[PDB]
Amino acid sequence: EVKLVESGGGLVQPGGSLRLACATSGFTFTDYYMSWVRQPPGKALEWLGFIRNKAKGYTTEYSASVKGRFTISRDNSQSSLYLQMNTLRAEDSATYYCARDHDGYYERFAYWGQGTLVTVSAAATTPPSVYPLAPTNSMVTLGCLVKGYFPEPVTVTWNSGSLSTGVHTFPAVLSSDLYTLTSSVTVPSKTWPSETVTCNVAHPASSTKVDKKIVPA
Amino acid sequence: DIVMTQSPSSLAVSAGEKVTMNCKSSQSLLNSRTRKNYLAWYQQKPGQSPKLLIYWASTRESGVPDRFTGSGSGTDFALTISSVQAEDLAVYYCKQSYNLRTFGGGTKLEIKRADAAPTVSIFPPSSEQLTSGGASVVCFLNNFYPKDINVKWKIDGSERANGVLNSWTDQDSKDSTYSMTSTLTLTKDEYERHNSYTCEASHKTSTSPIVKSFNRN
Ligand SMILES: C=CCO[C@@]1(C(=O)O)O[C@H]([C@H](O)CO)[C@H](O)[C@H](O)[C@@H]1O
Ligand SMILES: [Zn+2]
Repeated sequence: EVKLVESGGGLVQPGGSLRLACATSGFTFTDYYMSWVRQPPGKALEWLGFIRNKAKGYTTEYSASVKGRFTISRDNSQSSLYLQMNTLRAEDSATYYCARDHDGYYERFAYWGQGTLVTVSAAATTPPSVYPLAPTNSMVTLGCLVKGYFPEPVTVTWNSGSLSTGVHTFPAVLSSDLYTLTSSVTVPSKTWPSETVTCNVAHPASSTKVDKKIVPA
Repeated sequence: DIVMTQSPSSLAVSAGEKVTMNCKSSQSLLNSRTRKNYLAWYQQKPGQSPKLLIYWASTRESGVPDRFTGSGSGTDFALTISSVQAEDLAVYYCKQSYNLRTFGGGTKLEIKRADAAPTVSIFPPSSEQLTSGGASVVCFLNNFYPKDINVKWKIDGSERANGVLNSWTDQDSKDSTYSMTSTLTLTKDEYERHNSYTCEASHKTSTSPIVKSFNRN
């Protein structure tokens, strides 16, 4: 089955460079153009360039906004695609997507990867502190406070994914160069605290993995 | 060079209602050889990657519900949704591929639903945060409509408005509600100078605020 996976994202200082990778699988790589697209948070998609397939001899095209500053290349032995990024500025901060492009027939980006987030900031990587939010009704609501990390993103799960419904993860807010966000989970008052509830938080920037059990006050 | 404007920037519609969003090109995207328009539509749900909906203006991609119809030609194109479902919450992008690739700025589609009151939960600082010298007080206002909502923090009956950060979720894809988080941050010391902590929720669903309180007790 078709897969596309971006990697390499994270914090880079302004003026800095960074290369992203895009691993693929489940389709015949050399037959396809491959595209990179970005998206500043809360903003529009932007196509940046492609590298054509084997029929057209793997040539590259670029959007005027990155032409000369960004470089695309593929490794056909590995079914892998790259974006070399130079001389980064704040407006380069964005989620980056690889996408399967033209194949000769169809005009469609049939598949996209999950994207990887790039932050261009002089600010320093900071690991999050994770705090339990513990409190009557028939439903009860718990949370984890993920405070003071940088850069984005973090992930939050509840009981290693097995608690998926009734979960609200709130968008992080920025302050003094530290992000802060929370996640709430609603469960039957029947079940808590008779049954453990734990949030699992990750901050890849800092290789941080935190488990925090919500224990009654 | 190819410029894509999309219209409107945003709108809200009730479930079942019909929806039309438009896509202008600065030039024709009709390829006379293939007699097709090189224009695609992508759906991008909150937190998700862009997914292909329509290519060659009119062609619906497999899996895609028939309620989604792509229309138009030349420089004017339209994505119609004939009977909108809650799941349809997303930003929709048009993109030309007649001359490289260019995305439009997007149409953000929100869902209208009946007014619903917020469930409100308040949470005192964890002892972990406290021993480290900080005090975040957190309040969840979950699953309400509409989005517009005012929070008041009151300490010993007096409104404090500094140290307060608020965060709204994207609209929920199932029940079409919104949730909001509000965190008031203090030093442990300041936290210890006061007795009563109150999250006051003011929503048009009731003339009376929802009031959740705890005592540093
Ligand atoms: C002979 C194929 C050319 O394909 C490309 C290409 O590779 O350059 O050019 C096409 C134009 O319609 C040609 O006039 C399409 O934009 C296509 O997606 C692709 O960008
Ligand atoms: Zn060329």
